[PDB]
Amino acid sequence: MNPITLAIIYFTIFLGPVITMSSTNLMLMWVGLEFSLLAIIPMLINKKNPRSTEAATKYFVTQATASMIILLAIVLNYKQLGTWMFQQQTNGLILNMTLMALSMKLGLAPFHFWLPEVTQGIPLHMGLILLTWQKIAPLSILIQIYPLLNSTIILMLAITSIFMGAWGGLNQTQMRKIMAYSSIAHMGWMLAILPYNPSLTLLNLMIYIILTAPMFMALMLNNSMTINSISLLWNKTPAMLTMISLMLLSLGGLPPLTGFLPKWIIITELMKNNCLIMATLMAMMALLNLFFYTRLIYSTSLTMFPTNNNSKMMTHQTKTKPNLMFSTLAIMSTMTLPLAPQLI
Amino acid sequence: MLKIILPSLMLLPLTWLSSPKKTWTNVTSYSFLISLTSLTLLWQTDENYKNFSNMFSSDPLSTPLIILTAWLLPLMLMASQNHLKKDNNVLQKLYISMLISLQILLIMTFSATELIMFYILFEATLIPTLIIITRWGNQTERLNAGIYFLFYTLIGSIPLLIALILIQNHVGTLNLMILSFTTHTLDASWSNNLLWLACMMAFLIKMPLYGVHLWLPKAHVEAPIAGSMILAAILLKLGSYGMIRISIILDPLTKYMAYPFILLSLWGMIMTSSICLRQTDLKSLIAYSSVSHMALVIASIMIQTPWSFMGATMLMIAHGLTSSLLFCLANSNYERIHSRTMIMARGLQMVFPLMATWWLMASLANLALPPSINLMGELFITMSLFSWSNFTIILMGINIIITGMYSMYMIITTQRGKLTNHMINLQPSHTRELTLMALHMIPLILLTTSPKLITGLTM
Amino acid sequence: VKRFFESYHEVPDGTQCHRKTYITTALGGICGIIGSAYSVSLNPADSTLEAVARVGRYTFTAAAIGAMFGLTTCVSAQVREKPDDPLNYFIGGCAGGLTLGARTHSYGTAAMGCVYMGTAAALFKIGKLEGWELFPTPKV
Amino acid sequence: LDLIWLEKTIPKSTSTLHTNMTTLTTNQKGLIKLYFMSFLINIILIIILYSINL
Amino acid sequence: YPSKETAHWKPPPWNDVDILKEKAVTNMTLNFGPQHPAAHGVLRLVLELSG
Amino acid sequence: MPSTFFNLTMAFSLSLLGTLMFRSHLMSTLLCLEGMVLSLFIMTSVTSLNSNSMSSMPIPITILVFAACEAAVGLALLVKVSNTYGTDYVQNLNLLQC
Amino acid sequence: LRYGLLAAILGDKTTKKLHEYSRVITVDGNICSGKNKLAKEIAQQLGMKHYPEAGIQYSSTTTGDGRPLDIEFSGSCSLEKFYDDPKSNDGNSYRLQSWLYASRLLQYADALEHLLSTGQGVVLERSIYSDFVFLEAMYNQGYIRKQCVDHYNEIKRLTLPEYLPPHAVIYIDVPVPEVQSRIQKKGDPHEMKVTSAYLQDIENAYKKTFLPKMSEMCEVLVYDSWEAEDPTKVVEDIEYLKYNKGPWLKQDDWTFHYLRMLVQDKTEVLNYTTIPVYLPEITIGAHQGSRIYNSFRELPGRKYAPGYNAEVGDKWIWLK
Ligand SMILES: CCCCCCCCCCCCO[C@@H]1O[C@H](CO)[C@@H](O[C@H]2O[C@H](CO)[C@@H](O)[C@H](O)[C@H]2O)[C@H](O)[C@H]1O
Ligand SMILES: CCCCCCCCCCCCO[C@@H]1O[C@H](CO)[C@@H](O[C@H]2O[C@H](CO)[C@@H](O)[C@H](O)[C@H]2O)[C@H](O)[C@H]1O
Repeated sequence: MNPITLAIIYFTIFLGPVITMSSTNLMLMWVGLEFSLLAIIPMLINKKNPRSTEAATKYFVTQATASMIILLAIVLNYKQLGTWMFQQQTNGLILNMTLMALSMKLGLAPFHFWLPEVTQGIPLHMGLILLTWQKIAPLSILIQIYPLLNSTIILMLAITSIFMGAWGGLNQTQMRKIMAYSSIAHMGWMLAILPYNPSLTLLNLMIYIILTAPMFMALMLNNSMTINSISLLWNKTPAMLTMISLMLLSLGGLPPLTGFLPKWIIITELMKNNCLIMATLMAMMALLNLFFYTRLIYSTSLTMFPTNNNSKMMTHQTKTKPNLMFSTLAIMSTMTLPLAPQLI
Repeated sequence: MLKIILPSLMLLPLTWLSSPKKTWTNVTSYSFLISLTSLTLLWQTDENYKNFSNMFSSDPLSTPLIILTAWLLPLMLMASQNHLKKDNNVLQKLYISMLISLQILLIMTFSATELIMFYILFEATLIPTLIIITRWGNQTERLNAGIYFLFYTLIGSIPLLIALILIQNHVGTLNLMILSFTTHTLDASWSNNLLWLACMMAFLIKMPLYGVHLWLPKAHVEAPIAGSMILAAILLKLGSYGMIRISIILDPLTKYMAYPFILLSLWGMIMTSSICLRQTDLKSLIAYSSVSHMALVIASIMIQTPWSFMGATMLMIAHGLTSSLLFCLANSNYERIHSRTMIMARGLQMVFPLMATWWLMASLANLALPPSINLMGELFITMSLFSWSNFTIILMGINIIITGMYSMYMIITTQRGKLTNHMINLQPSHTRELTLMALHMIPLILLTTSPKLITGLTM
Repeated sequence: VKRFFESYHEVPDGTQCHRKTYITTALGGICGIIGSAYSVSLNPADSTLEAVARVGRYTFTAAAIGAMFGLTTCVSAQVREKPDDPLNYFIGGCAGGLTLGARTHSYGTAAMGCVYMGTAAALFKIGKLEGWELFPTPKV
Repeated sequence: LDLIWLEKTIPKSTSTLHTNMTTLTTNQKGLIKLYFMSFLINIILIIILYSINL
Repeated sequence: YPSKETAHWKPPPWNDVDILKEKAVTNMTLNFGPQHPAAHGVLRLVLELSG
Repeated sequence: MPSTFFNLTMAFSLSLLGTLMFRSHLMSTLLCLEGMVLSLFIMTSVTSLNSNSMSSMPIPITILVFAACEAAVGLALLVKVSNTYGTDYVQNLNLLQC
Repeated sequence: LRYGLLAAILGDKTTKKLHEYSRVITVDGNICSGKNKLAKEIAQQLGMKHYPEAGIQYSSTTTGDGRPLDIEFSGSCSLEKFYDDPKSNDGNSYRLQSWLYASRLLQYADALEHLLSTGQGVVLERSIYSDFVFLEAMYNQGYIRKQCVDHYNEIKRLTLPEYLPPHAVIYIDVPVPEVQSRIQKKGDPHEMKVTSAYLQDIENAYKKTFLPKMSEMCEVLVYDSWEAEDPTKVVEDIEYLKYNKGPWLKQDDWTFHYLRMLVQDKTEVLNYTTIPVYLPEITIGAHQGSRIYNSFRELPGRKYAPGYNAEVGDKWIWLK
C-alpha cells in the first residue's frame, strides 16, 4: 500500500466504529458497521495468498449476512414504531434478531466458527486489529439497548461461548487460533453481564484489550505463530519471558493479576442478580483456559525447548521492534489489581 | 503488621541490587532479622486479639503461623544454596525473589482480616509455588506434578469464591470479626448443605483430604528442597487455618455434615501410614506421612472442641517443623547420591555420625516422643476424638503403631546396617546442612519447653 | 403447546409415571434431534441414508435416556414414599447414564454418565425445591 | 487405591472427558457451507425458543 | 489431540503461502475462418485467446 | 399494506435462506445477498411512502449506496478467488481448517 | 530518523537514486576459479562495492566488534572438518551448509540495503541463488540426508522468494581437472582432500539447474578462464549489457520501500532460517544452547545494546 491508500483505509477503519458509537440513528450505526466491514477487507487480503483470500472471503460473507439481518431488524422496528431507534415497545423478536446478528458479527458461539479461521489466515497485526478494534462497534449497539435484551438468549450465548472457547483452545497448536478462542471466551464473559451491568462489560472489554494487544505485539516481535516457534523465546528474546508468563496468567484469570478483576466482579454482579447456576458454570469452565495457558507457559518460560544452530546468527543481530507501548500495557494488564476500586 | 510486611518487600530490591558475591549473605541475614521482628506478635497480655487496622490482625492462631513463615525463609535460602550453585546469577536472584514473594504473600494471608482478601492471597501463593516446582525441578514429571497441584486447588477454590460472594451478598460484609459476632444459625436446607460443601472443599483439598491427596506426593517428589519445605510447612496449613476461620459461620450444619470427612480422614490416616511402610521413595514416604498426620488435623477441626482446636494448632506447628526437617535430611543424601530410593543408601551412620543424630531426633519427633509438642497435639486430638466416640481409639491406636513402625523403619534402612561401600561420593556433612538441621530442631525443643505459645484460640 | 412440559410438576413426584415418562422421553428426543442436526450439519454424512441413520441413532438414544430417567425417578419415588427427595433424581440420572453407556457399548462412559447425570438431576431437583432460577431476569 | 483407582476416578477421568469434548468440538471441516448450515440451525432454534416462550 | 479424522491433516506452512497445484490455463480456441469476412475466404486461423 | 409487508418479509427470509444454504457458487450467494438488499429497500420505501415521512426518504438511497459498495467488494473477492483456484466454487476455500 | 513510511514520504526514494550502474552483479564458478579477483576488478572499475564471499564468520565480522568469534558462537561448523571427514556423524556437513546459506542470505540483505539506500551497485561472489550447488553435491556424494535436503529446500522456499534476483550473473567456467590442479597449486592441506566427483557434481549443478534458471530473469555472461583473466573485458561486456528482463522492471518507489523495510531489519531477514524443524544435524539442545548463549552475552560489547556497553567505551548511557 502507498501512503494515500494507507491513510484513506485506516481513516475508514477508525471512522466506522466512531460513527457507530456517536450515531443516534440505527441506520447510521449500520452505516458505521458497513464502513468497518468494507475497509478492513483490503488489509486482510493485503498479502495475497490463498489463505489470505480464503479468510477475506469467509469474513466478508459472514459479516455481510449479519449486517443484512441487523438491517432487517432496524427496518422492521421502523415499520412498527415510525422511529429509527429501538424503544421499550419494540418487538421481542426484532430485538432477538438484532442480538443474534450482532453476536454473529462479534463471533460469540455458536456463531463462532468463522472467527478462528479468519484469525489464522491473516497476519498478526491484522488479527490484533480484528480482535480488538472491530469488537467495539457491535458491542456499542448492544450496550445502548441493554434494558431491552433477552436474558435467556444472552445467557445461553454466553455459556455456549465460554464452553466452546475453553474446549477449542485446548486442541490448538496455533497461536492465532488460540488468540481467537481466547477472544471467544472473553466475549462470552462480556456478554454474560450485558443485560445486568454494561459498565462491567466495558471493564471486561478494556482489560481484555489491554491484555490482548501486548500478547499480539510479543507474538509479532518474532512472528511466533506456533507453540514450537514461541518456545525459542528463551534463545531469541529472553527478556520477554516474564511478561509473557504474567500476561498469559492474567488472561487465564489467576487472582493476584489484573485479569482476575473482570471475572470476580462479573460473578459478584451475577450473584447479586441471583444468577448462581450460570455464574458457577462460567467460573468453573473458565479453568480450561488456565490449563491451555499454563501449557504455553511450560513451553515458553518454565522449560527450555531445543533450539537451532542458526539462532546464533539471530543472537548476533540488533533488534529495535518493541515499542514503548508494550511495557506500559503489560504492566497495566498485570500489576493493577490493587487499584481495583478505581477501575469499577 | 506493616512493620513486618514492608521489610519483607525491601528484601527483594536488596536481592536485585546486592553484588553477586554478597547477595546470599545479605538476604539471609535480613530474613533472619525479619524473623526476629515477627516475635513482637507474641506480646499479648490480654484476651483482646491484636487489630492493627481495617486490613490486618493477629490472634493466637495466626501468630504462630506468621512466626513460622517468617522463620522458614532463612532456612529455605540456606537449603537452596547448593543445588543452585551452578545457575546463573540472574537465575539465583529469581529463585530468591520467588521465595521472598512467597513469604510476603503467606504473612499477608495469615494476617488478613477479610475472607475475600484471604482468598486472593491464598490463591496468589500458587504462582510462586508453580514457578519454583516447574522451573527448578530435576525430573520430567515436574510439569505434570505442577499441573496437578494447580488444578486440584483451582477446582476446589472456585466454589469457595462463589460461597464467599454469596455470604457477602447475604450479610453485607466478609470481615471475620463481624461475621463471628453476628453469626446466626443455618437452616438445614439442601442449598445450605451445598454452601457448607462449597465453603469447606477448597480447604479440604489443600489439607489434603484422603480422597484428593494425589497431588501432594507428586509435588513433593518433583519439587526442589525449598519447594518441599514451604509446601509441607505452610501451604498445607493454609487449609486448616481457613477451615478453622470459616467454620464459625457454618454451624450447626457441621454436626451432621462432618461425618463423611471425619470418616475419610480417620480411615485415610491409616491407609497412608500403611503406604509409608512400603514406599520406595524417601520423599514419597515423608509426603504420605504428612498426609496421614494432616488427617488428624482435619478430623479434630471437624469435630470442633476446645481440645480439638488446640491439638490441631499444636500439631500444625509441630508438623510444620518436623516434616521440613525430614525433607532437609532426605535432600542431604540426595545431593550426594542423586537418588531418592531409600534402599540405595544404607549404613550412613558409619560415615555421618551427627547427621544420624539429626535423623534420630527428626524420626522421634515424627513418631511423637513425649513431651514433644507433636505428642501434645496428637494426644489432645486423640482425647477429643475419644470423647466424640469411644471407638475412634481403635483407629488411633492402629495409626500409632503404624507410625512407630514406619518411622523406625526409615532410620533402620537408611542410617543403620552395613555401609553401601561403593558410594565414594559421600562427602562429609556440610556445616550449612548441619546448621539447617539445628535450626529446624532448636525451635521444636524450645516450643516443647513453652507450649503455651502454640495453643490456638480455644486455650 | 409447551405447557405439556410444565405439566411435569403437577402431581407430586412419584405419581403419574406414564405421563412423566412421556414428558422426559419427549425432552430427550428433542435434545437428540438438535444434536443430530448439528452433527449432520457440521461433519456431514457420506450419504443421505447414512445421515438419516445417524439422526435416527441419536434421537433414539436420547429418547431412551430420557424415558429411563423419568421412569426410574418415578419408580424410586413410588417404591420409597420419599416424594420430594433429590436422591430419587440422582438414581434416575444414574439410570440414564447407564442407558447411555449401554447404548454406546462403553463401561467407562456408563460410569461417568451415571455420576454426571445423577449429579445434574439432583441439582435440578434441589433447584426446583429451593427456588433457584436458571436465567434470572435483571433485578439488580 | 492410590496409584490406580484414585487416579482413574478423578484426575484421569476429568482429563479424558475434556480431551474427548475438545476433539468432538474442534474437528471442523473448514467449509463455509457447513458453518452457515449451523448458523441456520441456530436461527431456527432461536425462533422456536421465542415462539414457544410467547 | 489427534483424531481418526484429523489424522490426514498437516501443519500449515511456516509462511502462509501454500504450495498449490499448478493451475491449467484454458485459453479459448477460435476458428477464425475460412468462411470469415476478414479471413480472405480460405484461411483457418486457429486463435488461442485470453478474452 | 399488511399483506404487502408480510410478502416482503417472507421474500427477505427466502433470500436469507438462499444465502445461508450454499450451493457451490460464490456468485449465487452474492446474488442472494443482493436479493436481501432489494427486499429491504422495497420495505423501507413502502413504509416511508405509507407514513408520508418524507424526511426518511434519504435512508433508502443510502441503503443502496452501501449495498452497492459491499457488492463491489464481494465481486473483487470473487475475482481473487477465481485467480487463485480457477473457479468460484466454495469447496476450494477450505485451507484454514488447519 | 530510521527509514520508514515517514522518511519515504519526506523523500529518500530508491528510483531517484538509481543510476546506470545501480545493479547487482553475481560472480559464480567452481572452487578456485578467479571469482575473487574478477569481482574485485569489476567493482573497482565500475565504482560498485565489492562484497567478499560470505563465510562462516560473515555475521560476526559485520556485527559487534567486527572481530571473528569462537566457532561455538559462529556456527559450530568447520570447513576443514568437512574436508577431512565429509561423512561425519555430528552433521558438520549440513550444519556448515545451512550456516553458509544463512550467512549468504544475511549478506544479500546487506547488499540490497546498500544498493537501495545509496544507489551504488554491489558485486557479490556467489549468492543465495547459487548456494544450492554445494548442497546438491553433498547429497549426490552422500554427505547429507534427504531430510537435510528437504529442510534446506524448505528454508530456501521460505526466504529466497522475498528478494529481487541479481541483475547480472557472471559464470567462470573452468573444468574439473583444472580446478583440481589449481587446488593442489594453492596447497591447502584440507582443501586438497576434495574428491573430483564432488567438484563434478558442483559443475553439473551449476550447468544444469543454475544457469538455465538464472537465464530466465537475469543477464547471464559465461566466460572461460582465459577470458576471466583480463577483467577489463568482462567489465566492457557489463558496461554494454542491456537489462530488459526479470523482476527489476516492474518495481516502483512503493515496492522498493517495502523491500527496503524487509531488508533493513536483519532479524526479519533471518526469521525463517530458524523455523522449529527438529533436524538432529541442526538441533542444539537446551543445556548447550543456554551455556553458549550466556557465554556469548558475556562477551565484550555484547551484554547490552550496541550503544549501551560502558565496558567498550560507550558514553552518556544515563541519558540514552
Ligand atoms: C474433588 C475435586 C478436585 C479434584 C479435581 C481433579 C482435577 C485435576 C485435573 C488435573 C489434570 C491432569 O491432567 C493430566 O495431564 C497429563 C499431561 O501432563 C496426562 O498425562 C498422562 O497422560 C496419559 C495417561 O492418561 C499418558 O499417555 C501420558 O504419557 C501421561 O503423561 C494425565 O493423564 C492427565 O491426568
Ligand atoms: C470440573 C471442571 C474442571 C475442568 C478443568 C480441569 C482441568 C482439566 C484439564 C483438561 C486437560 C488435560 O489435558 C491433558 O493433556 C494431556 C497432555 O498434556 C493428555 O495426555 C495425552 O497424552 C498422550 C498424547 O500426548 C495420549 O497418548 C494420551 O492418551 C493423552 O492422555 C490428556 O489426555 C489430557 O487430558
